[PDB]
Amino acid sequence: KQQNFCVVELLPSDPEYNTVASKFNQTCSHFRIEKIERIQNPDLWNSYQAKKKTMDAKNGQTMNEKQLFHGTDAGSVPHVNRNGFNRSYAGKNAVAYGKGTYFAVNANYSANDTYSRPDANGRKHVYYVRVLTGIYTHGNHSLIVPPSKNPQNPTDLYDTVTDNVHHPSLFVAFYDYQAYPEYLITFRK
Ligand SMILES: O=c1[nH]c(CS[C@H]2CC[C@H](O)CC2)nc2cc(OCC3CC3)cc(F)c12
Repeated sequence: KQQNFCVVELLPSDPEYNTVASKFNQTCSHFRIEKIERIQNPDLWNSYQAKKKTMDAKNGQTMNEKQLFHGTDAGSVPHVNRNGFNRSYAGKNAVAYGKGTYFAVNANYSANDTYSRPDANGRKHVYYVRVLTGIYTHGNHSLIVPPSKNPQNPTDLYDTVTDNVHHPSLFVAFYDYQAYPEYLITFRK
């Protein structure tokens, strides 16, 4: 309920560092990583996994989880560490595809100064998030919850909406506890 948390700094010699860095560096090799931190919020983690369980019973053969990037301002880090991507933080996200939290497949998307806004020290922030993309469709700005999969059973909704169903670039999650901010990357130009 209180959703307290811990910030563990990974040594660059830690395997975990090599993995997160490896993925980041697919599109952001010209940037300079200063630290990667793991975020441990047991309440949030339990909450996240609770949803993952009920989604893994519904979507049959679908791989519901993805690891996607999300940039934000220095001044949002404590709110996200504690609360995740709850409903108040979606008021500060684009509406082009709906009113939820936006997650990019590639780290260069998030590495934009609109999203990973450089701080007073010129340091930029991008989370490497676990997100339940599940079953998804094309999106639009007017949405506040995802569209109905079945018009004949419209209380069963899509999990997320994307820019492009067959070749996605970003994903929009609308529900609380549908993403876990596992890793935080800190870097400069
Ligand atoms: O990484 C992202 N972070 C974010 C959060 S921005 C953050 C900036 C400081 C503010 O206080 C909180 C909100 N939004 C995004 C949106 C995206 O798509 C928006 C266009 C398709 C319409 C793609 C992205 F990669 C991202």
